[PDB]
Formats: sequence, structure tokens, C-alpha cells
Amino acid sequence: VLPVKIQPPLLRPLAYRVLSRKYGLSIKSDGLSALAEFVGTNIGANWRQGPATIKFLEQFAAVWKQQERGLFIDQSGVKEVIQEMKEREKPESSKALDWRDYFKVINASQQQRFSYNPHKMQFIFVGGIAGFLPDIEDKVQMFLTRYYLTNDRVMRNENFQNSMSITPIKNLLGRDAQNFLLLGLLNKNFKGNWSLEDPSGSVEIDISQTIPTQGHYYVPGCMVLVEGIYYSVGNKFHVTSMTLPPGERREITLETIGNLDKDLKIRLHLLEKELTDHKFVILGANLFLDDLKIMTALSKILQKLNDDPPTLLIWQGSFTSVPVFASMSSRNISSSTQFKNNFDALATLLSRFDNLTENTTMIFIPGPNDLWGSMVSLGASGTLPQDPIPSAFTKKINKVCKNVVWSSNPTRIAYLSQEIVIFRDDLSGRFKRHRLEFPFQKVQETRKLVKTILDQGHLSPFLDSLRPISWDLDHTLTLCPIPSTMVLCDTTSAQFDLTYNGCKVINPGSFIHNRRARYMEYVPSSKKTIQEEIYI
Amino acid sequence: YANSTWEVLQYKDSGEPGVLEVFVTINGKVQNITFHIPKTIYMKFKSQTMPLQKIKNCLIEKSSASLPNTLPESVFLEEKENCTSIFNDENVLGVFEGTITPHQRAIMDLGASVTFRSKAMGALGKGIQQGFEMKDLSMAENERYLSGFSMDIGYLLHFPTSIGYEFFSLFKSWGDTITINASSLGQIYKQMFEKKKGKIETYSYLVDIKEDINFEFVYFTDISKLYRRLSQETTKLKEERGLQFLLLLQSPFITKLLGTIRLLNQMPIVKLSLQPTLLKKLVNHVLSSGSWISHLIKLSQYSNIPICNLRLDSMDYIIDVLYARKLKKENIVLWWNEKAPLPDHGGIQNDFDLNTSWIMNDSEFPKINNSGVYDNVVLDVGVDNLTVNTILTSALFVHDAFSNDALNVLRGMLKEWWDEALKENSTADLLVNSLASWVQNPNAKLFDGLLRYHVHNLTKKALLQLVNEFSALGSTIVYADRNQILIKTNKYSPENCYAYSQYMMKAVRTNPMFSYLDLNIKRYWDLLIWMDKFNFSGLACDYTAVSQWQLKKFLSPIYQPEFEDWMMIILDSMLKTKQSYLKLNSSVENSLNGFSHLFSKPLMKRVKKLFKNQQEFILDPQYEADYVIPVLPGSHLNVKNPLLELVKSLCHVMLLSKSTILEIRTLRKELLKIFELREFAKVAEFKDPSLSLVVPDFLCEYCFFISDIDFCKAAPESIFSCVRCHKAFNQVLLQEHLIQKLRSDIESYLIQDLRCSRCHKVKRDYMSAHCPCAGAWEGTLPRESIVQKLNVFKQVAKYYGFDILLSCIADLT
Ligand SMILES: [Zn+2]
Ligand SMILES: [Zn+2]
Repeated sequence: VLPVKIQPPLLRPLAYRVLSRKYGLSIKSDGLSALAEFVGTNIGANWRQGPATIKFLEQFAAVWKQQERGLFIDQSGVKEVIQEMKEREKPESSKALDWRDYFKVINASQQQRFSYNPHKMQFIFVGGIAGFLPDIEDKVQMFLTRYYLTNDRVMRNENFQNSMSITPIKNLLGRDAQNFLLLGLLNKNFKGNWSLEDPSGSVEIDISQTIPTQGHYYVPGCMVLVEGIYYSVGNKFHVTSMTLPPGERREITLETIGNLDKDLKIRLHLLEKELTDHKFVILGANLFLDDLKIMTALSKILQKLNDDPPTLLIWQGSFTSVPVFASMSSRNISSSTQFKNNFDALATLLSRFDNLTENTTMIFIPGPNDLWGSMVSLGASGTLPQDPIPSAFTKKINKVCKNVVWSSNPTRIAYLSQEIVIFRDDLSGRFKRHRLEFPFQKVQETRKLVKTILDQGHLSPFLDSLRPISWDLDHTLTLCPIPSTMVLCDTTSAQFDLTYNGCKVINPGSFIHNRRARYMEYVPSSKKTIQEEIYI
Repeated sequence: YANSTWEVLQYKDSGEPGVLEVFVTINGKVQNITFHIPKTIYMKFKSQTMPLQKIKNCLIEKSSASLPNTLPESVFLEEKENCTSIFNDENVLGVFEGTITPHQRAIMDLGASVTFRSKAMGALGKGIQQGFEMKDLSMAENERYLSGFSMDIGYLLHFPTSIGYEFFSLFKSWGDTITINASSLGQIYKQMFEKKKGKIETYSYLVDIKEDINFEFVYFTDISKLYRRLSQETTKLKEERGLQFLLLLQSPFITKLLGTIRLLNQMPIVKLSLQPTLLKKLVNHVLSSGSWISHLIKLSQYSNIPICNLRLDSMDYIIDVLYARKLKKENIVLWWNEKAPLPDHGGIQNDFDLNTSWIMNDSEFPKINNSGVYDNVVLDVGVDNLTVNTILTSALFVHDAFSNDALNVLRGMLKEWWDEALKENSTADLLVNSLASWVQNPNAKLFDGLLRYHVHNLTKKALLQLVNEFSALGSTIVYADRNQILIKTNKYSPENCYAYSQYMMKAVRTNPMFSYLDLNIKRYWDLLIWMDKFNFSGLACDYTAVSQWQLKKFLSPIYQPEFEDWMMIILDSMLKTKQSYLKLNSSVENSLNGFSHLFSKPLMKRVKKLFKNQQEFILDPQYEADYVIPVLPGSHLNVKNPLLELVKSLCHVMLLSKSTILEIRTLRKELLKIFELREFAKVAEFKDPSLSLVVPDFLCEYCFFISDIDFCKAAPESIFSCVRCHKAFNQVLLQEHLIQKLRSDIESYLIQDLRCSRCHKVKRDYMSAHCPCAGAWEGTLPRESIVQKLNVFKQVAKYYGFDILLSCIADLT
């Protein structure tokens, strides 16, 4: 532990003999100098650093898997990883592991570009001011990828559970009256009649004499599994039975992807078991900063939670009563200035509670009444991959606290090996309005909605003509891994919490139901939830 | 209560859907009463009968027309069940399509401001205890004299600022104690305020002011004096005249009232909502207070509205109220949606629609612009009331068409407004101006995007008809932009213009579809060199000369004066050529055919001298401060030779004449020979060094002027202020609307349609590698176009220091 400085020329023979000779590692002058400095700092007389260099090279070969380790980041990375492995074994560090290094939140622009190779692969893809703009091919494939993922789910689940297969639409032409089962995106043609779209082609369907599954919501834009008899005389598929593709468990996707490491998995499991007491507090929907009664209720809730600040405090969409827009007036209506003053008032009313907002991360989710997402949509269902709240309105709010995150509306969290998806949207109203009837209580409706959402494998299985989506940022909405915890914030749906297919779904509902500031609480270690209704 | 107008209908809901304040000016004194109003829903029983009858019988089919894309469901308490009775069984609460109109709004639309409770003494006493239910009481009455005669005021003007001076001032009708060397300047303004008060007494006849204005100089340092002192003062004023005054509150932000002052001033309220030099503002505002009181009296006398109408664009509120009245006279549903700028189109207004989104961001107005030199006398006639005349003359399946029934209702409303404006009615013409400025207002309580799109298209076609009429009249059009028209009369002689102009304008006025259209000649151009709105020059009335050349800003400072000087030289050349041609006589060939020869030798001699000068000083330092290309918002072209840019600009401006095209091309070729550059060389080809970034449908918040504000071509003086007036514009509003157009373009690019690359057939499916004709799919809005738009926005933000625009750019990436 004696600090000292050792020069690169003397360590060069031994360093070479170890890294290059022993395992084939290229060493540069800068990396050699930095490693000599590190060795001198963590050992004196520079004799028994051979184990240290061996640990460095073995970790580098096991994780990095390249050459030329002397780049100041391979060296630093391996050094730090050695630090955490020494820490978990309980040198340079002998402390304990912290969940902050294993807790993170992912925005729509920070996800991993997972494009599924149609034959068999789920590849990874990962430049200027206008560098984020999606390309035309992305608009082409935003539904190609959804089709391919749902097809993988079908050919992994249905055939092994139920084994007559899927016939491509293109291959339905010459067959006269045979029985067929199609996995196709239900839609209405430009002619105004119902049909199914598929990469092989599209087929118009005789929706009459069809019996669907009653535990699902069916809308234009969701992909279904129809079955029936084709007719070449009218070139129409007389469908008799239809259902949504069956869902799959999260571990079923994890074993396919094969993405975790073993030591990382053990550390995450150890932290999950040890961190038994961690509280997540979810606020309701429509936290209107303009409504004075809402600030009264929010002050009461903030005081109550200042007694025991939770681990996380998520803030949901539509922070103001009126949708924002370019407001023309000579007064302070000026919805930008009004929204900034609303955040300033929130900061003033929120800085009053020092125990709160400390040792607690608060995340803000945009909604239908938020800047840069509502200023053009005018309170309508605009772009689904909503960008984070602009920092131009968050000067005072962020200045008050130390851990404030403004995240995407369909954001992802990697707090542990589990993934938590936050999503604020009134999906129930859209589903009820757009549900097509069939010529052939509340908990049942919520079950149908959740089953549709999970079986479709998409956050919004809707046509882009019904809800626009950023073409490149579509994997952010796909439920490919089926992560366990769904923060399905909604305002037109009753508050509930249900589990299915190894996935947990919570709808805290609107912040104010009748007279109470409803908010929600969750314990990940027990994976147990509880409502919190507080009277005004 | 008997034929008594409530001055304020302030929402005294108390959690009861229908209980509210009515400060009706009873015969003795104003009295506060409670009401009871059921919430009518317009849910028409479209081919489905529900015998449910929860609380109130619901009218079947509503006997009304829905909104394509006498009180049904008159429930008392909607809060019984937020789920209501949702069935989705052939339009029974399946699509709301009703009225979100709460109390204080349904009353104004249904019950007139003046009303009389037509019940016996016992029934009146019974209704006093609980309130006046609108079902059996509060029937509308005539508004011959809706306002009062003489009533006390509560003038409490306040103009806060961050400099350090507090304007927490209170004024009383008789107290005259304005609590804030102000007396001397107060008397200085009083010198004309004696005449102002004489005007008030002969025109307003409402209140009078004491002449002993005493000024209380107290520093409102903290809330102890900011609010608590103000709170005790206002409660003392309230108890002075017990519910016997009207508060006149002036405050940019109203929250100070709603905290504790609002319930301290339950007497009727009017919210104006508007260092030594700043001291004059207080005296001007207090001494102008007695002017608009009679204006509000007249407005409430004509329009059947209480005195509670919020003063910020109160005429928009008047429009909404009057249109709601006229639509309730008709049997048509409404789309109020007071809470949101969106209309109340049931529940379907909250989801994305291609047609609705497109008609939101569809503001591109066609422009006619012809670049050239025109020796003919051309007249600059400025149009006005184009929207008013369009909606008036609009009388003379389609899912994109607005409701023609509501269109006819609006047409009749505008007809009565117009022929009231013909007679003595200032309210009428103010209202027609407000309706012109109001259709495109999202804040409107009855705004509809389809209506705005329809009005825009009608204005477009009316302008097309006007252009055709002028073309038939015998005067070609070189500019037309919905605000002014440049007509090229064939009358060469400037003298033979006035009679011809009068005949032309009379002929235009004879047109029935343009009878309400008003026009006036702005300037007469015997000679004019025209490219665009911001790049032109010429002679105006024949003696004055103008030169508005934005491209001159794109030249190096050494060559800008040379550009200007040679421009006047060439202008004098064409002027002399035209004069000589007219003298000899008195387009294939016009008066100008050899005007270049007047400066040919001097032009290329000076070009050679400047070329030698530049070559001497192109590389030597201390001259690069002259050979420097200025940075402009529209800068997108790299200049390697400022002299070459100068000569290209002159060549482009002198190529405008169609008759002299050959001689101008020869002169350009000779000039390029000095640079040893080929005549048709791509670098020798001139292009516009300035891009464009227009803000469509910009409205001036004072004169209600509709304009399109460019930034990459319009001068900075022409963007921060209006044209017809010189009042400035809000920086926040400019940034808001620029970001609005930016995000609208982003969304339109993200929601564009695909089409084939070979036969150009639009893509109609979702799963298709290419067109069935083997044509690759492609978007209509190129990504490069959006890249250029983003670059233009970033350049504008950096040049003008637009902070919020730069924040938006940072948010993008
Ligand atoms: Zn103006
Ligand atoms: Zn094609």
C-alpha cells in the first residue's frame, strides 16, 4: 500500500514478458506509463505486481476480447472491474457494492437498436444536428420488425402448444376452398373493407360468421391469428375463428437472446435479495400544476412522503390542465412562460421538504399536455416516443434537487435484473373507440386490454395513421422481452394491479379520482404493490 | 333580480353543478343570488332507444345535426358516475358529441344577461332560499338598457416590475387616496385631464374623480405591506360600501386576487389585465380609467354579455357568446371544449387523424411574384377586409368540408354585423375585425380547424377570382400576397393613370363578390425593378425613388456601396432610355432596349479597376476587413470572390428585363471575360444567397393584421414590429410560433406518406418491399429538406439569439 512512482523503462521488460509473451497483449507507451503509475500507487518497490498484471490481462481477455490494452480506457475499465470484484469478494478498494451502479433509466434515444434478422437472428445496430431523424427505410420496417417479432412468438409458442401452421397470404391464390390459418395485421383497405396485411401479401376477409376470442380487444392495426376458408371466386377469406397470438414469458425471451455475465447476474441477485426494503412511489395521472386544489393535495402528499422518502418518485404526464401551444396574447398567458412558472412554483413548494428529494430519484414522464409533445398535438395523441421535458423549463426544479431525471414517456429502467417500463397513455379510450364489432366487468375489461397489449407484443399495437411513431424509435415500444413491471399509467381506466405471463401491470389511474390524491407504492423485493388514497 | 343584469357570473360552484353567483342589479341595489342549472348533453339517440332514464329524460335524436368528421340528457349532477352509462350500442354515449359547457357558460349561452324571475312573491321567496333554477326561472329579457347609470368603482390598478418599484396602488371614487414628487407630474397630466374629464362627463357620464390627488409614498418591501396591508385596505374598502361597488383590478397575473383578495372583493370585478418616466404611467392609467368604462358599458349594452367578460381579447369572448346564441337558435350541437384549444368533438378529438393533422398545419398561401423590369406604370393597391368580404360573399360526401349549416349561420351573423357597421355601430366593425382575427385562434371557445381550413381556401379562391378580374381588366399582376397587389397597367404615361386607376377600381367595386372588399392605391410606379417583396427598387409618385435590396446585405462592405451606386447608375440609365423612347414615340420590345450602353464602357472600366484593386489587396492584410463576407441569417452560400458575387448580383438584377436579354447576356459575358470565366460556367451562374423562413398567418395583437413574417429575407426591423402600425412584437410569441412551425414540419415529415419511385403511385399497404411495378418506396418530404429546415432554424436562432429555439435544437439531438 506504499505509494511510489515507477518509470516505464524499468517495468517494460516484465510488463512485456507478462502481457505480450504470456497471452499476446500489445502494450503502448502511454498505457505502459499509466500502468506503471497505477502499480507504483498500489504497491511499493514494484515487485509483487505480477498477480495484479495477471488479473488485469485475464479480465481484459475475458471481457474486452481485443488487443492493444494501453488505451487509458481498457486499462481503466479492467482496473475498475477488478475493484468491484475485490469489493464483492469481501489493494485499491475494499468497499461494498452499490445498487446505483446497477440502477439506470433508459430513454427512447438511449436504447439498443435490436433489428431481428428474418432467417434467425436478433442483431444489434446501435453525426450532426439532424442526426436523429428516422429514414424512409425505418418507416418501411417499423412494422416489418413488429411482424417478424410476433411471427417468432407465434412459431415458438403456438406450434409447441397447439400443429397446423401459418400459410402465407401470397400462397393462398391458387387454392380454391381449403382451410387456412393466417397471422396478419388486421386493417381496413382503401376500399373500406376489412383485410389482413402480411409481407407475403394482403387478403380481404369476410368478417361475417366469425367467432373471436372474447378475452381480447380487437382494433384496426393489431395483428391477429385468423382461420377460415379462402375463396378464389370472390378472392376473399371467409374467416370463422380468430384470436390474438399467444404471449410468452420473459425468461423464454431471455434464453433466446442469451444476454445477461455470470458474476454480474450473481451480484444482481445478491443485491435483489439484500435490498429487501426499497420503496417506489408512483404518482397518479394528470398532475395539473395550474389547479390550486392539486397543489394543496400535492403539498399534503409531499409532506407525507417527506417522513419516509422512497427510493424513486416518478411523475406522470400532462402536468398542466390546458394543452400547450403557440399562444398569441400580450399578457402572461404565454403557455411557455406559464409552464415555466408552474415548474418554478413546483420547485418552491417542493424545496420545503429537505428529507424528501434527497436519497431519492424523481423521474418525470411527458404526457398529452407537455411541451414539445403537446405544443403541436394540442392535447391529442401525438408522437408516441415522446421526448423528455426540455431543460429550459427545469432550471429551478433541477436546481432544487440533486437527482432529477426527465425521461421518455415509454421509458425503460434497469434498476435490477428486472426491467421496469413506464408508460403514460389513455389506451382504454382509444381501444374502446376503435374496437371493431363482430357480426358473429371492469376487471374483465382491464384483463382484455392487458391481454391484448401483451399478446400483441407492442406498447401501442395501432396503425401509424392512428398514433404516429418515430420510425427508428419503434423497438422502444416493442414488448420483446416482456419485462416484469409495467407502469401503465392511464386516466380513462380504473386503478388496478394484475399479473399475467410473469409480467406485472399497474394502472394507478388519474391523480384525483373523486376527492382523493391517489398514488401508488411498489416494493420490488417482494414485488408487492399497494394503493394510497389520501383525501384532500 | 327583476329585469336585472348580473355584472359578474363568478363561479360559486361550492361543489354543486349549477350553484353560482348572480350579482343582479336589483331595483333597489345589487343583490347576490344562487342558481341551479342542469348540464344538458347533446348525445343524440342515433337509431337506438335507451329506456334507462337514469335521472332525467333524454331527448331522442336531439332533433339536431351532429358534427361530421330542446335539451337532451338534462342531468343535474354528472358526478354521480364518471363512467356515466357508456354502452357503445349504436351511438348511446358511444361518442360523447355533447356539451362540456359547465355553469357560467351554459347560462350565458341560454339565459340573457338581463333577466326577470317571473314568479309570484311566495315563489320568489322560496327561490331566494335555495337559488333560482333555470328550468322554471330566469327567463331572458330584452337588453335595451343592460348596463347601469351610476355605480361605485374599486379601481385597484397594479403594474409590478422586477426593477424595484412596486405599483400596488388603490383608487377610490371619493377617497382619492392613491397609496403607492408624483403630485407635480400628476398635475402635469391633469392639464389635459381636465379636457379628458370633460369628455368623460359628456360621453361616459359614469364616475367622477376628486381633484385633490394625494400621493402616498410607501415602500411595499415585503408581504407584510405587499399583501397584508393591501388585504386590510381592501377589506376596509369592502366594508366601506357593503357590496356596493365594482372592483377594477389591473394586474398582469391574477393569482394575487385568487389567494385572498378575490373573496375579499366579491362585489363585481373587472380585470383589465394590461423611474420618473415610469411614474407617468401610473398617472396616465388612473386618468384614462374613466374612458373605457363607457366602452365596456356600450359593449355590454349591445352584446348581451355580463361585465365579467375577461378583458384580454374580450371581443373573442363576445364572438363565442354571440355565435353560441345563434347556434342555440338553430338546432345544432356545439364543440365548445372550454378547457382545451381542441373543439369538443366528443372523445374522438384526442386521437390522431391524418386529415385533421394536415388541416392543422396547412397555412401555405400561394403567392404570385414576377421578376423583371416594367416600364409600364404599375400600381400598388393594398387590399383590406379580404377575409370579411370572403365570408360575406361565400354565398355566391366531402369529408374535408366544414358544416355548411354552421357556415350559413356564420354568414347571416356576418351579414347583420356588416349592415350594422354600415350604420352607426362601432361594436359591429370591431366585432368583424375580431372575427377576421379570431377564426385562426386556438384559444377560441368555439375554434374548429375545419372551419379555419375552409375559410383559408375560400380566401385563396377569392384572391384567385380577384386576380382573374384584374387580368381581364387589362392590367397584368406582378405581385399578389393576400395583403397587396401590384398591377401592371398598360398605360405608359404617368399622367394617364389617375383616371384609368379610378375606372379600374370602380370596375372592381362593381363586382358583387368584391363589393365589401376595400382597396386603395399605395404608390404609382412609372419605373420598377422587381424580384420579390424584399428585393426591389424604382420610381414612385415619378419623382420619389426607393431601393429595398436585402441582397446588398450579402455583399462585402467594400462592394456594397459599389452595388448601390451602380444600381442607381443603371436605374438612371433605364429612366433616360424610357424618357427618350416616349419622346420619340410621342414583352418582345419595350422602351428599354439599349440602356446598358449608357454605362457599358464605364461599367467594365470600373470592373477592371476594381479587379486590379482586389487582386492587389485580396491577400494583403488590413484589407480583409473590407473583403469580408458578412454573416446573415440566410447565409448558405460560400463566396470565394466578393467581386465575383458583386458582378453576379448586378448581372442578375440587370437580367430582369426580357427585351434586353441578349445585350445583358453579352455584357455579363464581357464582365466574366475580365475574370477569364466562361459565360455559362456554373460558378458564373448566380443564385439567391438568401434562403427563406416565413411564419404563416402572423397576427398583430393590436391592429389585428394578418401577415407572414420571414426571417432569412425580411429585415430585422420588419420582423419585430408590425407593418401597418409600428407596435412591436413579443419575443416569446416569435419563439413559440417558430418552434411551432419547426415541430409541425418534424411531425409532417414523420407522418408523411410513401409512394413509388417509378410510377409514383402512393403506397397504400404496410408490408411492401417496393411498388408492384418494382418501384422503390419513397417519402414525399425528403429528409434533406428537414435537414435544411433545421439548419435554417439553427442559423436564425444563433443570429437573433433565440434562446428557446436553441433549446429546441438541443432537444432535437
Ligand atoms: Zn400591427
Ligand atoms: Zn410503382
